[PDB]
Amino acid sequence: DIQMTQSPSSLSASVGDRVTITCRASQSVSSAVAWYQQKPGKAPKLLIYSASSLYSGVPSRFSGSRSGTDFTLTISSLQPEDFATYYCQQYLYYSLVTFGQGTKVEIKRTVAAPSVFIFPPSDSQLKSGTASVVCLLNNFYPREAKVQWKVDNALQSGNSQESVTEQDSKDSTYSLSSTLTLSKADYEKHKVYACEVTHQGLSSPVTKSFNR
Amino acid sequence: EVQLVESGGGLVQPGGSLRLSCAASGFNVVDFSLHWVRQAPGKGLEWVAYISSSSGSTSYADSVKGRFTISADTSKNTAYLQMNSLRAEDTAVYYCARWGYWPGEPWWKAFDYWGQGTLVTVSSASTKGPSVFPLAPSSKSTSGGTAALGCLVKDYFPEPVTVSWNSGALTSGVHTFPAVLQSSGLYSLSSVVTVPSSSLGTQTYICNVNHKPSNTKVDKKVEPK
Amino acid sequence: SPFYRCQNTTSVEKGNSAVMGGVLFSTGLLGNLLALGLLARSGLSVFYMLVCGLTVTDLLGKCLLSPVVLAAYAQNRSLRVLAPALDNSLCQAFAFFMSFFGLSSTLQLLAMALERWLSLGHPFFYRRHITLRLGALVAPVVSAFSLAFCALPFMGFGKFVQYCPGTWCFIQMVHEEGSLSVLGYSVLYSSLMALLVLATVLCNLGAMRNLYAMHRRLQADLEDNWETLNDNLKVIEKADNAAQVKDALTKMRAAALDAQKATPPKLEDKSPDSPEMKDFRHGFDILVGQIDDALKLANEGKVKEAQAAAEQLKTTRNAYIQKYLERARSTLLEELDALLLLALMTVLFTMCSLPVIYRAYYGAFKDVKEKNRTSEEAEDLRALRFLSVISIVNPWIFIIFRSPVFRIFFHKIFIRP
Amino acid sequence: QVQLQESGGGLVQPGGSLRLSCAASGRTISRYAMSWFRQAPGKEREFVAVARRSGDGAFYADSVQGRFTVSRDDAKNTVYLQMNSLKPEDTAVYYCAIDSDTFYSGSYDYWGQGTQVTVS
Ligand SMILES: Cc1cc(OC[C@@H]2CN(C)c3ccccc3O2)cc(C)c1C(=O)Nc1ccc(Cl)c(C2(C(=O)O)CC2)c1
Ligand SMILES: *[C@@H]1O[C@H](CO)[C@@H](O)[C@H](O)[C@H]1NC(C)=O
Repeated sequence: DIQMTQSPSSLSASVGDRVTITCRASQSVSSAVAWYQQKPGKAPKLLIYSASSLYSGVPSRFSGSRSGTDFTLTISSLQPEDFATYYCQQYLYYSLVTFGQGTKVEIKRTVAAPSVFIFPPSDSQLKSGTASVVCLLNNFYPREAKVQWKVDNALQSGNSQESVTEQDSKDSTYSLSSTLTLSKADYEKHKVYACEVTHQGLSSPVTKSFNR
Repeated sequence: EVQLVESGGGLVQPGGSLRLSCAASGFNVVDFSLHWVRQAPGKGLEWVAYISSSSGSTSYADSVKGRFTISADTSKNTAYLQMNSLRAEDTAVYYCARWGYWPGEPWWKAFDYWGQGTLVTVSSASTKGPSVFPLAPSSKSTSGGTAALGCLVKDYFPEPVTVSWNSGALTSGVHTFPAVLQSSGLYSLSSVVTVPSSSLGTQTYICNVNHKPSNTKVDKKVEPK
Repeated sequence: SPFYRCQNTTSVEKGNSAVMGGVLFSTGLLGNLLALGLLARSGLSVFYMLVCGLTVTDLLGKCLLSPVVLAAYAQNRSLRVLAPALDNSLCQAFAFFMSFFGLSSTLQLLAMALERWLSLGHPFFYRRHITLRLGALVAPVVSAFSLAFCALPFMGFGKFVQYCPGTWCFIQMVHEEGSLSVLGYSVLYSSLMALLVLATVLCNLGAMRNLYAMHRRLQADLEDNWETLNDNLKVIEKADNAAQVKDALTKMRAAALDAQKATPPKLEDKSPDSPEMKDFRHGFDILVGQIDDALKLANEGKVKEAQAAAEQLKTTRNAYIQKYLERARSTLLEELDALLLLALMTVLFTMCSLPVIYRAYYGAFKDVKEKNRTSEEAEDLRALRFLSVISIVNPWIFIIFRSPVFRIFFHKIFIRP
Repeated sequence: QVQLQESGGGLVQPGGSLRLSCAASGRTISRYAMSWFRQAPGKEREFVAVARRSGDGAFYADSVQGRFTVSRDDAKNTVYLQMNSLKPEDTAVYYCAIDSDTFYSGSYDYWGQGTQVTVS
C-alpha cells in the first residue's frame, strides 16, 4: 500500500505570490503521479498526469516536477480563481491507486481582534427541559482563535459544539459560534457563566460573564 | 460528448441494500476499465472498486470486499454496484470514473473523466419539525454602540433548513452557521446579526425558519430584555 | 672569452661510443618497422590515420639524423671536418632538421589530443565536418608550417652554433655580452613549445572527464535497473504464497518503466524514430504486457501460474535485450583503450622536452653571472640527447599496446581498477 | 524561565530609521512565534507585529504595515524590528513577547522589560 504525504496543509498568500506544494511517495512509482484541483460542492479536476505533463485546457502557470520520489506543484503567480483544495495521486496498477490528504489556500490580510458576546438561555426552552447558552466570536483574523468556557473553575467537561463560517467575501474575516447545552436542572445549580476568548492580536484574554 | 451519470442514492436504514448504476455515454464500456470512488463529508477521496469487462477482471478495496459486488451489461452499456450491508460510515458522495488500457497514452492518463456524484446517507431516523428559541440582547452591557441578536433552530431531520431575517430585509451583518449533527441523530443551527445600540429597543426583529420535508414554517420575534 | 670552447674545434677524441649509436639506431629501426608492419597489415578510425602519420614522420627522422652523428663520431672527426665538400653546411642542416622535426611532431600530437577530446565530448560538431580527409591532411600542413617557421636563423633572427665535443649542433641560447637578435629566436621557440605542451595536457584532462560522465550515465539507468529486474525475477521464481507476488511484480514493473526511459550510448543523437530505440521500447512494452497478464491471472484470482509466467518472462528477457547491453560495454572499453594510448604518448612528450625550454630561459636574461666551463656544456648536451631520444620510444608504445600476449595481459590488468 | 532582552531606544530625529533587537538568552525560538507590543504613557498595549514559524509568514497591524518590518535569525534565535519613516506620535515603550502555543493560539507569558523610543 503505497502512501502519499502532502505539505503544507493550510497556506495563506496574496494575488501575485509564488506558491509551492510538495508531495512524497513511499516507494518508487516511476513518473506515474497526478495532481487534482477541487472546489466545494464539485468533482475533482485533473491538472498534471505524468508528474511533468500538462492536461489539455489547464493554464500554463501550473507546473510540476519530479526528483527522487519527490514531486512538486508550483503556481508562479497566484490568481483569485486558484483558491481551492489540491490533491496528489499515485497510480501503478488498476488495483493500486492512492490519494493524498489535501492543501487549502486562502487570502492574507492584517490581524484583527475578535469581538465577544454571550447570550443566556430563553425562558421557553427551560419549560421544555433543556438550556443552551451561546457565545459568539465576531470579525477576527487569523482563523486560529481559542474559546474557554467555565462556570466557577474550568468547566470544559461539558459538551460544547463549535461551528465556523467560511472566509467572508467582503473583508475576509471569520465568525465562530460556540454552543453549550445542558439539562434544565443542571442550569439551576449555579448562577454565573463566562467566556474567555484568546487570539494572537490581543495582549490579555477577553472575558465576558453574566449572572443568573 | 463524454459523460458519466449515476443514480440510485438515497436514505436507507442501517443493514439495508441499494443498487448504484453508472451509465457511460459517448464510449464503449467494453474497451475501458471503470472504477468507483467516494468522498465523506468534509474529508478526502478514497477508491472503492474496479471492473474490466473485456478480461472479466474485478477487484475491491479492503473494507468493501465481501459486501459489495460489481457487474457490467454491455448491451445496456451500464455498470452496477450492489451494496448489501450498509453502515453509518458509508454516508458519502459517490463517483464513477474510467481508465484506459495498456499500451499507449490511454493508460498513462489516470482519471480524465468523473461523474457528478450521488449522495448516500445511512441513518435510522424519521422526519421531525424544528423548534425555535430567541437570543435576547441586553442594552445594559452592549457598550460601544453595537449589540448582537439572533435565534436558534434545533432538532430537525433531514437536511436542509432555511433561515431568513425580516423576510429577507436584513442581509447585512448577518451570519448563519453550518448545521451540526447531534448525538440524537438530528441537527442544530444558529443565526446572529449585529445592530447599532441606539436602534435597539425601537425596532422589532423577526427570524423565519422553513423546513420542506416536514412542512414547517415558524416565525419568531426577538425583543430586548 | 667566448662561452663555447668547441666552436672551432676540428677534431674529436672520445670513448668509441659509435657502436652504442649503431645499436640504438638498430633498435629504433626494428621497433618502427615492426610497428608499421603489425597494425597497418594485420589490424587493417580517425585516431589511427594520425598515429600512422606520426610513425612514418618519426621513421624519416631516425633514418636521416642518427647516420650523420654516427659517421662523424666514427671517422674520428668533428662535424665541420667530417665531410670536406661542406664544412659549415652540415652543422646548419643538422641543427635545422633537429628543430624542425621536434616542432612538427609536437604539433601532430596536439592535433591528436584535440581531435579525440572533440570527438568524445561534443558528438554533433564532431560528426558534422570531421572525416578521414581531415585525418589525412594533418601531417603535410603542420610539417609545412614548421619548415617555414624554423628558417628564421637563415633569415637573420638567430644563430646556429656547434656544441662540444663538436659532434652536435643546435641553436645558441647563452647569448653574447649582450644582444637583441639572439634573445628573440630562443625565447620564441621555447614559448611555442611550452604553449603546445600546455594545450595538449588540457585537452587530455577534458577528454578524461567526458569519458567519466559517459561511464556514470551508462552505469545508472540501464545497468542498475537490469540488476533490479534480475533480482525481482529471482525472488518471484523462489517464492511461496500469493502475497509477495504482487509486490515483486510491481517492483519489477517500476524497474522496467524506468529502464525503458534509458538511452544507450550509441544511436542517441536521434532519440525518436530510430529503429535501434524503437525495438528496444517494443521489447520493454512486450515485457510489461506479460507482467500485466501475469498479475491479472495469478493475483486477482489465486492460482500458481506465476512461476510459469516468470519463466516465460526470463526466456523473453534473455533473448534480444542483451545485445544492447553488450554493445554498450564493448564500446566503453574500446574508448578507454584509445584514451590510454593518448595518455602515455603525452606523458613521454611532455617529460622529454622541458630541459630544452628551461635551458633556453636559463641562458637568456636570467644570468647575473654563470660558471661557464665545466658546468654548462655537459648540461647543454643532455637536453639535445633527450630531445633526440624521443624518437626511439614512440613506436614501441604502439607495439606494446597491440601485442599478442602483452597487450592481452595489459587489457586484463587495467579493466579492474 | 526564559530571559528576554531588548536592545535599542536612543533619541532619533523625526523621519529617521531605527532598529530594535529582541534576543532570548538561549532556549529555542524555532517552533514558537514572536510578538512586538507598544505602550504609550497614556494608553494600553497594542499589537504591532508577529513572526510565525519559518515558511508560514509574518503579520502586522493596520497602523504598522507600511513602515515597520520583522526579520528572524535562527542562528542566534533573535528577532529584529526595523522601523522607518517615523513621526513624533510613535514615541512609546516597546516590549517583546513569546507565544507559548504551537497551534498559533495567542498566549503570551513572558514580556521582558522593554525600551523607550522617543522622537523629538
Ligand atoms: C641524433 C639523433 C636524432 C634522432 O631523431 C631525428 C629527428 C630529430 N629529433 C630530435 C626528433 C624529435 C622528435 C621526433 C622525431 C625527431 O627526429 C634520433 C636519435 C636516436 C638520434 C641519436 O642518434 N641520438 C643519440 C642518443 C644518445 C646518444 Cl648517447 C647518442 C650518441 C652520442 O654520442 O651522443 C652515441 C651517439 C645519440
Ligand atoms: C672561432 O672562430 C671565430 C672566427 O674567427 C672567432 O670569432 C671565435 O672567437 C672563435 N672561437 C673560439 C672559441 O676559438
